[PDB]
Amino acid sequence: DILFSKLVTSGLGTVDADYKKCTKGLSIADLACAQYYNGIMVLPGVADA
Amino acid sequence: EYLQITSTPIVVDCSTYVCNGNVRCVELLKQYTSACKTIEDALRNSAML
Amino acid sequence: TKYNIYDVSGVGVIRISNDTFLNGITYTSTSGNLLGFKDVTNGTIYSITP
Amino acid sequence: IANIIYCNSVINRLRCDQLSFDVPDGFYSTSPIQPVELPVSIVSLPVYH
Ligand SMILES: *[C@@H]1O[C@H](CO)[C@@H](O)[C@H](O)[C@H]1NC(C)=O
Ligand SMILES: *[C@@H]1O[C@H](CO)[C@@H](O)[C@H](O)[C@H]1NC(C)=O
Repeated sequence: DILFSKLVTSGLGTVDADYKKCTKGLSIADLACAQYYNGIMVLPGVADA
Repeated sequence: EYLQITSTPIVVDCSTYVCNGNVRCVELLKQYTSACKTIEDALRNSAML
Repeated sequence: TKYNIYDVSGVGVIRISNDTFLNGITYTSTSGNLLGFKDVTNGTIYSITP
Repeated sequence: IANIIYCNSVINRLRCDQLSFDVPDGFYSTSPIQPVELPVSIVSLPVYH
């Protein structure tokens, strides 16, 4: 957890999007949902925690 | 010692990225028969492997 | 629906957000596509989805 | 002409888009068809006109 928090959080990096929330429109799309509208789909990490 | 073992796989839908969902655009895209198929196959196979 | 919102043309779906942004009237993503807009007469903010 | 397939079903449309009679196992991207009765929505600021 130190090596996963002490280093810069990848909020602007490759984080998969909650596709179930991106099409609801209940809030303006974040960086993850905005990329989904352009066909870019970041798949879930194979290294499951 | 630190060794990288994985990289977040990314897949892109060729039709949505270039045509932005425009119906007339996707008909023109079909002329580039090998363009979308080559890009999508390269990304999908790397993610599966 | 086809929309022309504040000199921006596109096709999408418009809904009502519980976002309360205070600045501006149009919100765009990095690609330039319109993500939402604000009605000046009432202050409600709407979202846009393909 | 030796054999043909009609691009009518879900699996056949994927084959026609992939330009192959055999589809390797995996995950394939796709997009639903767009409606045609699209209304017009206009928003514009009131100014000296
Ligand atoms: C907006 O609505 C969403 C979904 O109900 C909720 O998760 C979020 O906390 C709400 N935020 C505000 C500002 O009410
Ligand atoms: C105006 O804003 C109020 C805020 O409570 C909301 O109830 C109402 O439906 C909005 N109406 C329009 C036409 O924007």
